[PDB]
Amino acid sequence: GDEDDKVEIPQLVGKWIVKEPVLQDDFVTCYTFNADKTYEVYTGSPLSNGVPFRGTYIISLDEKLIKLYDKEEHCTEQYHILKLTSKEMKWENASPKDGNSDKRLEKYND
Repeated sequence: GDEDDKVEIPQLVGKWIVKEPVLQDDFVTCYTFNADKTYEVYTGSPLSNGVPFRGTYIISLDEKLIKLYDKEEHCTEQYHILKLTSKEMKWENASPKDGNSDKRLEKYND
């Protein structure tokens, strides 16, 4: 489709469920970035989900790198941008030292 299978900037700010592949312990998460402000995530839910996380984000084009920051601004995750499409996002771990997670975000399949 019309510019609709490429690394668009605004195509990030949709919903994205991490749930492909999915972990054990019934761990399930959706990232929801904002257009140019903030992010939300949630991981855990052993019994309920009602206390989200939210923080700020940073991108740069230099080596197509993206690093999210807490409400204590001390970073928390860093991963490589392989590709973005309408319904595909590939966050390569990139830093096998820090503990980042290489899955395949395939939108939020509500």
